[PDB]
Amino acid sequence: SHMVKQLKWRTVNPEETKAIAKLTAAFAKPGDVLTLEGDLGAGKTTFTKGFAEGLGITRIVFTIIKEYNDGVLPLYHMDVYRMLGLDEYFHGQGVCLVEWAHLIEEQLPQERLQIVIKRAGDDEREITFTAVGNRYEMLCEELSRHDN
Ligand SMILES: Nc1ncnc2c1ncn2[C@@H]1O[C@H](COP(=O)(O)OP(=O)(O)O)[C@@H](O)[C@H]1O
Ligand SMILES: [Mg+2]
Repeated sequence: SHMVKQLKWRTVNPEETKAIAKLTAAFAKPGDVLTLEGDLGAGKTTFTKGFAEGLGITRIVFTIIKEYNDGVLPLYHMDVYRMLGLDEYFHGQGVCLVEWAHLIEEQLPQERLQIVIKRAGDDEREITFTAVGNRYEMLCEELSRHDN
């Protein structure tokens, strides 16, 4: 392929993972699409809870789709495990956070921010952001300048 830009974090506890998600949500825009990958127990739900908190959402954060409009931006959290018409959400005006998105690769927009959470060694996690498209390179650049 061509080159992709990435950010990579290491987190040693779920609060650090939530903090990264909170930072990311602060700079999301309509209609961003974030895919969220990682093995069972890696921390995708944990990430998603922190993302919702970063949008100012105060409730749950699986039912294929679930929607939140109480924040600064609507959040369409999806868990496509297992296996349409998702296109209205992807081109909506909120943020789509798509867990296990690779199970519906054929339906995804070409551009997205791919988030992968991997277990590394101890109880630790490595979270990689991969920008696919100029919008998501700009998002990652904003996150890097505002690294708390
Ligand atoms: N650095 C970390 N980031 C996220 N979760 C962590 C971390 N370290 C330990 N955990 C624990 O791993 C589990 C992740 O659960 P969950 O987010 O539901 O995983 P998934 O949604 O990927 O199946 C939780 O018990 C969480 O507290
Ligand atoms: Mg999950």
